[PDB]
Amino acid sequence: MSRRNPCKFEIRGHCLNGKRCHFSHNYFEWPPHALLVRQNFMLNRILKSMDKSITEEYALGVVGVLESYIGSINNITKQSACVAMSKLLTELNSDDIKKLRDNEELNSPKIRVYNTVISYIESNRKNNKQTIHLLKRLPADVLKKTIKNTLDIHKSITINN
Amino acid sequence: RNPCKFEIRGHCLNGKRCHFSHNYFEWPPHALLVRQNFMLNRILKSMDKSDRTEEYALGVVGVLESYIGSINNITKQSACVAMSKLLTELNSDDIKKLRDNEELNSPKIRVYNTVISYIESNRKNNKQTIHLLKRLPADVLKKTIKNTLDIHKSITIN
Amino acid sequence: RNPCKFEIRGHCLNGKRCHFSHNYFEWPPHALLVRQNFMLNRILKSMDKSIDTLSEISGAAELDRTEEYALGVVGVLESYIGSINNITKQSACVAMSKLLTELNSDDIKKLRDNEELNSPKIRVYNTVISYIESNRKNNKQTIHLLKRLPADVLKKTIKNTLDIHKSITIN
Amino acid sequence: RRNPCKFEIRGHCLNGKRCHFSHNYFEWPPHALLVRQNFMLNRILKSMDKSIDEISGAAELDRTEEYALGVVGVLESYIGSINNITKQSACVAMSKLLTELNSDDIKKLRDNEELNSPKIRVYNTVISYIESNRKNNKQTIHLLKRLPADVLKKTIKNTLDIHKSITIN
Amino acid sequence: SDNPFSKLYKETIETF
Amino acid sequence: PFSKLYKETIETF
Amino acid sequence: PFSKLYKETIETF
Amino acid sequence: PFSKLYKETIETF
Ligand SMILES: [Zn+2]
Ligand SMILES: [Zn+2]
Ligand SMILES: [Zn+2]
Ligand SMILES: [Zn+2]
Repeated sequence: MSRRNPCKFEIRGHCLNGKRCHFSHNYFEWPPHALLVRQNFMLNRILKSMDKSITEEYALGVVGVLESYIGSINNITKQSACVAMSKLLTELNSDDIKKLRDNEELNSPKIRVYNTVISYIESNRKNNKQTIHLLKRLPADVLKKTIKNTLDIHKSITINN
Repeated sequence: RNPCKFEIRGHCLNGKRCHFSHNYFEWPPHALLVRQNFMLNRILKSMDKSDRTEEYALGVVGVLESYIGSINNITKQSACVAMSKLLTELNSDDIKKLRDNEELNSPKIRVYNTVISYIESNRKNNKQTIHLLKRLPADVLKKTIKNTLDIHKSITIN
Repeated sequence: RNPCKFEIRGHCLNGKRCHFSHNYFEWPPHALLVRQNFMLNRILKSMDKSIDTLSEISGAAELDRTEEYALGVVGVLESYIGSINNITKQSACVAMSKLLTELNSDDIKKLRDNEELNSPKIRVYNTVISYIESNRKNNKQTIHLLKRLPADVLKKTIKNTLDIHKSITIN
Repeated sequence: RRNPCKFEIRGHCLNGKRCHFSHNYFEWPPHALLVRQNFMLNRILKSMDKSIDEISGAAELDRTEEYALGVVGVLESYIGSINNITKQSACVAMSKLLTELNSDDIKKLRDNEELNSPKIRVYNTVISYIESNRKNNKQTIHLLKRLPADVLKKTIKNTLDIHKSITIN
Repeated sequence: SDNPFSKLYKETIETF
Repeated sequence: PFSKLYKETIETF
Repeated sequence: PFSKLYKETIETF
Repeated sequence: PFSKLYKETIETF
């Protein structure tokens, strides 16, 4: 079905150069890798398109911001850390924490930690604004221990299951 | 330079600190395949309207299969929350394909239309569906569940 | 381990009881490709809006019936045009709405652009494109409009959209 | 059994039982499934977009080389004052470019600039045009509308530049 | 007075 | 608006 | 409600 | 508001 060279703009989304584009916009003739890359870019779009949540802190990442808050460095405000923590909750999946939770021996202290993080992930899923309201109310040592344990879990899930 | 493991699951939150690749052009195809599965699961979960470890072990199926034979701490108020989830896993189209194979006036057609309407109604409003499933006579609820479970089993096993 | 069949169609519901693989990293590509398809199908129904608010519209429930499931939307619409199979006007308007949800304006515009600047097809294409777009903003209002159309005019609107449907698809 | 439907590859087959082709993804080659996903993704997204409407029926008022041109052509042609483009219709295409852009890619561009570099302010403006357009695109269009000729022309010019930058490399 | 959940109640009874 | 489309549909077809 | 979760968070950390 | 953006644009181009 005649393999041609895919349009780079089409790979990233939708080509906007009208008919003056001399590239393939027809998927039937795309190598499979072009088609895999495009889907990832599109999924990102579909996901940002369902969001009505809301300087150089960008260099830090959501993770760097939160570690800074915990480590009392870089002057991270409580509000900015609740906001980032909501971004981190959004990234996790209860179902994963549940399988971690299931490995724990009966009456392990880590079990209660896991259930509370699930409550935040779920609470953050229904109303992230109200969840940020909550994270702001927490005592600052309690907020730092909470963040800490979620980054622990985040790092833990990602590297192996 | 390998795909960022955090990126495969979603979005990397490590900022400029990250050593790994975030550029989908340079990824092996399998990374890209795995990533779209995480991403699709996420897109789905966030269009939803939603010990407790013993229940998780069983699974929604385990939980429902219990309540049918009245054991393993099986309850109504919970069996209905399980039922709700089962129905979310099902869609109408498969039931219709099953419905198209029954001869005329064959009684299964009526169960199929009831399940279908349970699916559709579960999609409008899971709470009022659970409210309704929690309102049924135990023996009749156990029959609805029994039947939906069968339907669920057989769609997959071929 | 082999991928879990249930999981290929969505999400396993069997707990630890299940002997199959739920770990996407140890899956063949093909299982990963099929799953992404069942999953897209599910996503599209939930955000489908019109695919859910149709409980409340007349002529809709008849499309869910045995005889018409076998026909499909296209069959239902051909039967309306053809005056076989006893199809209510209000059913073929709902079916019509379903056919338009399935088409993409930009395919018509590329068909539109191949035409000459005297082709009578250009007017039909632009009317069709305007149905696809209206139906996307507001299909209740579009189903309503469809139903006001004189039967003969409506049947022509359907016949042209069916033809367009085909030309886009096989070539 | 059979080949992939081809009505299914593009979305969902509507031919019901009469169709002889395969609707069963298990028996489909990988490429077909890849193509389907692409068509299906394009639809999902389109269904979340707020239509900027049935303004194709308005080819009565005679401005119809907006397809051959494309959004970029139209924007480029509004800028160098050629091909008669209404401010109003170039505000429209502008909104279509900003939908096409990702804020995160721009944020990445902003890193590679020195501090106090005047581009940081442009990137940041571009970014919140992207952010504004994602929510309310009538207003963003009606804002771009109430923007002086030479401000609008400039804004777009840097948006196209960035747009090009990001893709080619 | 007719809601979908109450017809579906009676629907389930008449069927099972 | 939708009246506009009714018009053009009759004028076509 | 969200106080349910605050009560809990205090306890676990 | 959109007000702040109107200013921001004008100032920057
Ligand atoms: Zn192109
Ligand atoms: Zn990374
Ligand atoms: Zn399984
Ligand atoms: Zn087919």
